[PDB]
Amino acid sequence: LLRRLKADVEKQMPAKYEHIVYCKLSKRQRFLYDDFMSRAQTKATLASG
Amino acid sequence: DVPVPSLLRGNLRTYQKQGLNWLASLYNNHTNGILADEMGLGKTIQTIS
Ligand SMILES: Nc1ncnc2c1ncn2[C@@H]1O[C@H](COP(=O)(O)OP(=O)(O)O)[C@@H](O)[C@H]1O
Ligand SMILES: [Mg+2]
Repeated sequence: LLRRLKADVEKQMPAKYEHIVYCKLSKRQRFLYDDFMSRAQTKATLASG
Repeated sequence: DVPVPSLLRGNLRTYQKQGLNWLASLYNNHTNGILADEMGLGKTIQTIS
């Protein structure tokens, strides 16, 4: 094996930042989500299938 | 580590030199290994070297 990381190249690499974005589902999107969930309930969701 | 700077008009960093030093022994001992270096460090440069 041969492995290296960015800590060896650190002190010069610009920092990296992670951001989480929350987006509310649309009204029609919510309706479609609920309709598909109900249909899968009629399909038993195939969870154990 | 006994590198030949011929045909190496480009510049390679110190950790790149360490990587090629490790890689040379693999060929010298007729062994094959995995170069699992972190991406973005110049692995293609190591292969060219
Ligand atoms: N010594 C160097 N001088 C200039 N550029 C370099 C050097 N080493 C690496 N690079 C740049 O970093 C990139 C490394 O890409 P490559 O080695 O193909 O895969 P990885 O990004 O996984 O190392 C190259 O596109 C190259 O332009
Ligand atoms: Mg590469």
